[PDB]
Amino acid sequence: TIFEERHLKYISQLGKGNFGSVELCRYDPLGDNTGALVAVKQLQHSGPDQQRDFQREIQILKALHSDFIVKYRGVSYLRLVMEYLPSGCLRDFLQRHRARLDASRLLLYSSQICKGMEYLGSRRCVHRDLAARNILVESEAHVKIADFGLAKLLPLDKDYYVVREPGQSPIFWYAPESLSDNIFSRQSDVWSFGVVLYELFTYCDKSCSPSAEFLRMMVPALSRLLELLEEGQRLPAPPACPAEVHELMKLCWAPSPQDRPSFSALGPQLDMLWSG
Ligand SMILES: C[C@H](NC(=O)c1c[nH]c2ncc(C3CC3)nc12)C(C)(C)C
Ligand SMILES: NC(=O)Nc1ccccc1
Repeated sequence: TIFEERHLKYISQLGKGNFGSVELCRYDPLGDNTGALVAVKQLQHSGPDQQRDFQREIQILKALHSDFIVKYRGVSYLRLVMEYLPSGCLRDFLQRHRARLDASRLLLYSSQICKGMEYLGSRRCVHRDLAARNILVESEAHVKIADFGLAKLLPLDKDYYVVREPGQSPIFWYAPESLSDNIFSRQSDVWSFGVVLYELFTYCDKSCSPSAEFLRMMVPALSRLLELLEEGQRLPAPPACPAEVHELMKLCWAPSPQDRPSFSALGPQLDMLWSG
């Protein structure tokens, strides 16, 4: 669980976001290039706010044990060591393998993401940044939730979180209560999950992406988006989307957070659709 920095060999950049980077490294204590590959997250900001957030991120991921959550491996002293999943993010996987993945497969991914989120909720963890770009592909038939950089643990007596600073994620995954009042909860995660369902069933095609649809539907973008959503406007059924899948999307997009189904309620429904 403790990795020596001298043994972590830099290979390439895997991603960035906020004030951290993820690097592909080889953990190579023999120094002969035979060591295993790992993904390593580090900060680039000395600011105590970020460092405290990163410390919290590590504690959260360390305590998460799920087949559907990216595996914590350890730390180096400053760096968070995780498993490396070469298939990359689901967003890119969907775009690339579009012609191989049928509706059953998409429903399988949906079910696995749902189960991870059900576990996350059981730990009082709000993810806050659920999106296909933050889901990793373990194999053809196995996805895992990643990117816990914005994740928060809910106090025992409170089921929601209010953030001071404005969000920095693409605005089309945010629940209306997050857009308007910076309110995040397990139910705003459900809203975002609705958008993930949309991404899955569009195969993250750019031309019908959440952004592309908003520019079509048409004063600040965030205010406009809030208005559209308040009016009851929603993303359209993806091309060839099963009706039942689209219905579940719309339920995830219930305007009031209390009217959205829970992940535990969504799970059996997705399993039923996958079997059917
Ligand atoms: C860069 C982040 N990646 C990670 O934290 C990762 C943890 N293990 C990984 N394995 C592969 C990848 C390829 C997609 C680059 N990313 C990660 C994010 C979740 C946003 C894709
Ligand atoms: N949840 C949802 O429907 N979001 C949305 C609506 C219109 C345009 C872009 C995104």
